[PDB]
Amino acid sequence: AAKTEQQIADIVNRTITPLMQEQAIPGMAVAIIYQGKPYYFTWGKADIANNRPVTQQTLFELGSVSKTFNGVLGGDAIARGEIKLSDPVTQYWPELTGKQWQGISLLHLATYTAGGLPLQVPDDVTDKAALLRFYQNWQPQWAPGAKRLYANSSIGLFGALAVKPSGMSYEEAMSKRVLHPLKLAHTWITVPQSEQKDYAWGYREGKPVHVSPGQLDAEAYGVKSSVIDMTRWVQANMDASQVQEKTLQQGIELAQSRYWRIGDMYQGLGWEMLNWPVKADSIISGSDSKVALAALPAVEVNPPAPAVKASWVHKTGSTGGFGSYVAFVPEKNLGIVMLANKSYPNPVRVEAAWRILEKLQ
Ligand SMILES: *C(=O)[C@@H](NC(=O)/C(=N\OC(C)(C)C(=O)O)c1csc(N)n1)[C@H](C)NS(=O)(=O)O
Repeated sequence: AAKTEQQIADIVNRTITPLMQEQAIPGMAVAIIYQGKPYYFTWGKADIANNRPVTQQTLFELGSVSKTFNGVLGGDAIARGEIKLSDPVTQYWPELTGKQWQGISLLHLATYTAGGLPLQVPDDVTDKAALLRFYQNWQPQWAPGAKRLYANSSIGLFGALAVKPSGMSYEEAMSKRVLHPLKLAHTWITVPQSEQKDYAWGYREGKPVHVSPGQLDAEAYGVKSSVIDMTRWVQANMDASQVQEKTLQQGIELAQSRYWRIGDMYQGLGWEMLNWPVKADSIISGSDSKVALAALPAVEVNPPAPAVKASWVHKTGSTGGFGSYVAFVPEKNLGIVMLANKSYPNPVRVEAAWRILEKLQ
């Protein structure tokens, strides 16, 4: 039976109540899409100290959910015939000399299968003069297409390279090409002076903290957004037909296309999918630092496989003071946006995201 807001309210309240409680979270913003209808919930505060609560306009740092944007942005550019996954990395950054790079294409970067590019850029690399040196001296652990090693410095470099052709900086392309078309008027990279009053404080050992500047920050973990906006983003990704821009639409279709298989999990652009129906255990345990962050053997699906409605699309993200999670089942038109201003364990988030959902399918 078609759940009623109050039965929906029951599940969500039932689940999140105790989470915040035991994970010691200050404020939370969660959204459920139940039969493609948005239902919003918000608990606690955005600012402990200045006693301001979690609003449906409150801005949360998305950490690595930022990557979904990067991947769709790259997909739009692909559709426009501006870039090609197969394109040599050199093509976009000729200055970047050194034979370690010759067989490394845009797919490698996008999908973290270049040869073990690190999870983060040595923050002693705080300028672009230094980002090239870094990449100039990098030493691959494995030949391309061998292992899969989640990394900011990988996809981060894709984002930055993928907008080269267009002549816009990343922030500008992002805005113009994805954010404006979708009407994400509350989704920022550089939060205006005007919006600072809606920008939550992330908590870390009781300290209020905002994500610091960082080479490739924007492209891998620097997008700020609100649960209203996150829900529209999920809605658009969960079904692209609604998208009027031809290129942005295809782009979304591209980022949810399957490029590699890493045992039961498939890799798109930013987005990671699983065949549905899915084993709670697979995704609750595959989300663990120990699997998620490990170098694993990947099976090249090339030509890529096409976005199928019976998949479990999703993406996790963290930042000092922030924990974020997004999941959606295209086929069932269900989704969930969980935004918290305190970083907590991944599989916690993911198991919570499952309890609810499970209850609504
Ligand atoms: C994305 O959320 C991403 N996070 C990072 O790369 C950073 N921190 O996360 C861990 C816990 C791994 C870290 O200490 O580095 C990060 C970037 S800016 C900031 N304040 N933290 C990770 C690696 N992927 S996720 O989707 O599994 O969280």
